[PDB]
Amino acid sequence: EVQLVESGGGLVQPGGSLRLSCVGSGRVRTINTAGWYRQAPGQEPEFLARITVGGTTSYADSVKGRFTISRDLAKSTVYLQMDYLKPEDTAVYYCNADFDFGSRTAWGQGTQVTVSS
Ligand SMILES: CCOP(=S)(OCC)Oc1cnc2ccccc2n1
Repeated sequence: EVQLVESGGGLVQPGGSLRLSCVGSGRVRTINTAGWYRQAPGQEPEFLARITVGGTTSYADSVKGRFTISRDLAKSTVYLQMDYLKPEDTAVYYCNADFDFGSRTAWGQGTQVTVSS
């Protein structure tokens, strides 16, 4: 059993920046990969980034050069550094973790990011 808790969203102006946290608890030593997803109003959830235990990162075209995913194994936390923020980045951001040799998956509760004014 792995649980994920998110924090760090909020309201920011276009051009601002935010860091989102994804704190994992439970059998975190079985986690294989972690990823960040977002769900815009009225849209399917969308893959954003992915990171392995070793630190290899993968990104979608929509956030390449603007968002950064990292992980701190000492704290069981995965971060999403959201920079160069556009109004189109307004969404609920979700983190996930694949564990037990990628057989199971856990999701965070989501955190709202609003880019306005
Ligand atoms: C949401 C938290 O994700 P992370 S930092 O994994 C990102 C891939 O979880 C952890 C934490 N400790 C670990 C120790 C050994 C092996 C894997 C671990 N994964």
